[PDB]
Amino acid sequence: STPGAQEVLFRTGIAAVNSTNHLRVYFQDSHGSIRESLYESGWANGTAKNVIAKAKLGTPLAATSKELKNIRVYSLTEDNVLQEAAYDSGSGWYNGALAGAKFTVAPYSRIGSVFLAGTNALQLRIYAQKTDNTIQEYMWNGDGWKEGTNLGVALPGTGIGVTCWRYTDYDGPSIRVWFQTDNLKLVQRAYDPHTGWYKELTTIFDKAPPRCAIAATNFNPGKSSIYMRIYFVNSDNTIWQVCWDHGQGYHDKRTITPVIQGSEIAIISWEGPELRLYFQNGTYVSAISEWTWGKAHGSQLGRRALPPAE
Amino acid sequence: STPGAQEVLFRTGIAAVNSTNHLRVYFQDSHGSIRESLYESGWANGTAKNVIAKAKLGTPLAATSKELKNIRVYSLTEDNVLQEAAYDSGSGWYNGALAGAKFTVAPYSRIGSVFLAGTNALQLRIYAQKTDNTIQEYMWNGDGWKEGTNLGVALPGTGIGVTCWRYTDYDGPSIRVWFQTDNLKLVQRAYDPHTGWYKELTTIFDKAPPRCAIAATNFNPGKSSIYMRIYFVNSDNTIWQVCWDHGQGYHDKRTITPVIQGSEIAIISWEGPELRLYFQNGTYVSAISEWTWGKAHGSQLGRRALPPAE
Ligand SMILES: C[Se][C@@H]1O[C@@H](C)[C@@H](O)[C@@H](O)[C@@H]1O
Ligand SMILES: C[Se][C@@H]1O[C@@H](C)[C@@H](O)[C@@H](O)[C@@H]1O
Ligand SMILES: C[Se][C@@H]1O[C@@H](C)[C@@H](O)[C@@H](O)[C@@H]1O
Ligand SMILES: C[Se][C@@H]1O[C@@H](C)[C@@H](O)[C@@H](O)[C@@H]1O
Ligand SMILES: C[Se][C@@H]1O[C@@H](C)[C@@H](O)[C@@H](O)[C@@H]1O
Ligand SMILES: C[Se][C@@H]1O[C@@H](C)[C@@H](O)[C@@H](O)[C@@H]1O
Ligand SMILES: C[Se][C@@H]1O[C@@H](C)[C@@H](O)[C@@H](O)[C@@H]1O
Ligand SMILES: C[Se][C@@H]1O[C@@H](C)[C@@H](O)[C@@H](O)[C@@H]1O
Ligand SMILES: C[Se][C@@H]1O[C@@H](C)[C@@H](O)[C@@H](O)[C@@H]1O
Ligand SMILES: C[Se][C@@H]1O[C@@H](C)[C@@H](O)[C@@H](O)[C@@H]1O
Repeated sequence: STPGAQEVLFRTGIAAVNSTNHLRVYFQDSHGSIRESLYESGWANGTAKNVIAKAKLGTPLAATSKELKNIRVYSLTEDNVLQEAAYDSGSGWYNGALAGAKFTVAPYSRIGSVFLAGTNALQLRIYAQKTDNTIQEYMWNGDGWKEGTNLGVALPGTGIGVTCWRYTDYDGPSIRVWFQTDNLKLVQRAYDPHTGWYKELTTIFDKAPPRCAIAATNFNPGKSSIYMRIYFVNSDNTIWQVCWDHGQGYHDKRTITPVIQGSEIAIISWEGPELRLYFQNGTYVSAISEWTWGKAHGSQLGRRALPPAE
Repeated sequence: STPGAQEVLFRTGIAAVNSTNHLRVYFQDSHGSIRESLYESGWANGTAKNVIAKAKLGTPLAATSKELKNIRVYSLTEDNVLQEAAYDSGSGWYNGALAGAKFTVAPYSRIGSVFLAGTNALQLRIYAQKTDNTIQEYMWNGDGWKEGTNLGVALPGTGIGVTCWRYTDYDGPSIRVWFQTDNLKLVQRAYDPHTGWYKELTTIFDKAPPRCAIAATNFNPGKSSIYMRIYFVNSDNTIWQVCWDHGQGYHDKRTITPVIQGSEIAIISWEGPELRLYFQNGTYVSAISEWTWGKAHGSQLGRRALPPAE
C-alpha cells in the first residue's frame, strides 16, 4: 500500500457526480470524514484538506448533482439520522437542511439520491431504509423536507440504486429504484410522470449476495426510450452489469471487473455513452480504482489508484 | 432475517473463549456495543442487556481466558486506543487497565490476545498493528502494561492470529503469531521458551485476500509436540484451514465452510479434539453461525444462528 491509500476506509461507501468528463468522487477515510477527489483533466485532492462532512464509520454514501453547479452528498450521523453536505456554485460547501428534518433510519440503511430531471428547479428525492425495513422516499421541492412514498419491505441492509431521467414526450421525471428483497432477489420499483408509481416489482436478478452493493445509471433518453445500466457485486467477487436497452428490455447480464470482498460501488455516465465505475479491488489494499467504458476502446480499466493513494 | 439478527453488525469482529464445552462468544452490535452470548448446555443472551464494553464501529475483537475464571476482551476506542473489558470470577465485569496505558494503534489494526500458558499467574500478551504497520507486542506481567517485542512490518489491516501453549519438557510458554505481509502471503512468527523469538518468518499460505480474517488455536500439547490449526477467509469466500500436526509439520490446506464476503472469524478448541468456529455466512443476513468438529461425527455445521438471532 501507500500512506495515502491507508487513509481510505476499507469497504468505504462510494459516491460520484459529474458534468460530462468533469468528475467528483466521494468516500470515507479511516477517521470517519467524507473526502472529495476530483478529475479536471487529471486526478487530484482526496486529502484531509478536502473534507466536506463527517459521518459514522461505515456510513452509506450517496450523491447527485445538476452538472457541477449544485451537488448534494448524503450520509448517516452516529444516531443514524440522514444528513446532507451541499455545494452550490458561488457559495461553496455547507450543511444542508436535511438533518434538520431529523429523519432516523435503520443503522444498516443505505441511501440513494437523485435530482429530478427535466426542470431547472432544484427538486430532490432520496431513498433510505427505515427501522421496519421499508424503503422510504424523502423529498425536497422548495420549502422543507417531507416524507414521500413508501416503496415497501426490502432486505435488511439492502443496497439502494436509483436513477432519473425525462422522456421527451412526457412532462415530468421518470424514476427507477433498485433494491434487494427478502428472497435475495434484485428488483425494480418504477415511477413515470403519467402513471405515478407502478405497483409492480420487476425482477432483474434472481439471487445476489446479501446486502450486495447496488448502483445504477441511465443514458441517451429519448421520446419514449431509455437505456439503463445496473451494477451489483455478485457472489464471485466481481461487479456484474444488468442492461436495459430500448427495444430489448432487460436482455443481458455479465461480469465487469473484480473487486474486493464486500466492495461498495459508484457509477456515473455521460452521452456517448461514456461510463465510469468506482470501487475497491485491492490496489494498494485500500485504494479506490476506476473502470471505464467508451465507444473508442470499449471496456477498459481506468485510474488504478485514485487520490490520495497516488 | 429476524429482529434479533438485525442487531448484529454486518462483518462484525468476533471473539470467543471457553472451558471445554462451556462457551462465550463476543461480537459488536449495530450501535457499537460489544455483547456476550454464552453456551451452558444451551445458547443464550447476546442481548442489549449483555453489553460488556463499547467500541468504535467495525472494531477488531480479541479475547482470551483462563478457563472461565478470568476473561479479557480487547477492542478499539474511537481514538484507536487499545482497551480491555475484564471479567474475574467473584468480581464480574469491569474496565481493565489497558486503556490507561494509552497505546494508540493504526485505525485498521486488528488484535490478538493470549494468556501465557503453563502458569497460574495472570500474564498477558496482546498484539496489534501500529501506525508504521509493524506488529507490536504489549504485555502484562503483574504491575502495569509495557510494550514488548516488535514483530516487524505486516500488511496494512492484516488479520492477526495468535495461540499459546506449554511443552511439557520446557519451562515456559510457546507462542505463535500469524499475519499477512505486503506480498499478501500468510506467515508465522514464533517464540519458544528456550530460544526466545525466532527471526524466521514461516510461510503457511502463498496468497490470501487482502486483510483476510485470520484466527488460530492449538490442542493436545505434549513433551515436545503440538497440533495447530489456522483459519482464514480465502478468495473463494470460504474459511480455509491450515494444519500443523506433530511429525508432519505444515502438511494440509483445505476449505471448511462458506462465509459472507469479508466475514471475520473466531476459533476455540478443547481436548478431544473438539473445534468450534464462529463466523457470518448469511443466516438471517447478519447472524453469527457455528461450525463444529468432533471425533464422533467429524466436520459438522453447528448452531445456525447464535443469540440474539434466535
Ligand atoms: C481519457 Se482519460 C479517462 O477518462 C477520464 C474522464 C477519467 O475517467 C480517467 O480516469 C480515464 O482514464
Ligand atoms: C469550483 Se471548486 C471545485 O468544484 C466543485 C464542483 C466542488 O467539487 C469543490 O469541492 C471543488 O473544490
Ligand atoms: C436552497 Se436549500 C439547499 O438546496 C436544496 C435543493 C436542498 O438540498 C436543501 O436541503 C439544501 O439546504
Ligand atoms: C408529484 Se408526486 C411526488 O413527486 C414524484 C416525482 C415522486 O417522487 C412521488 O413519489 C412524489 O410523491
Ligand atoms: C453495446 Se456494449 C453494452 O453497452 C455499453 C454501453 C456497456 O454497458 C457495455 O458493458 C455493454 O456490454
Ligand atoms: C453437542 Se451440541 C455442540 O457442542 C456445543 C458445545 C456447542 O458448540 C453447540 O452449538 C454444538 O451444536
Ligand atoms: C458467572 Se456469570 C457468566 O459467566 C462468565 C464467564 C461471563 O461470561 C458472564 O458474563 C456470564 O454472565
Ligand atoms: C488484576 Se489487574 C486486571 O488483570 C490483569 C491480568 C490485566 O488484564 C489488567 O489489565 C486487568 O486490569
Ligand atoms: C520473558 Se521475555 C517476554 O515474555 C515472552 C513470553 C515474550 O512475550 C517476549 O517477547 C517478552 O519479551
Ligand atoms: C484428522 Se481430521 C484433521 O484434524 C482435525 C482435528 C480437524 O482439524 C480437521 O479439519 C482436519 O482435517
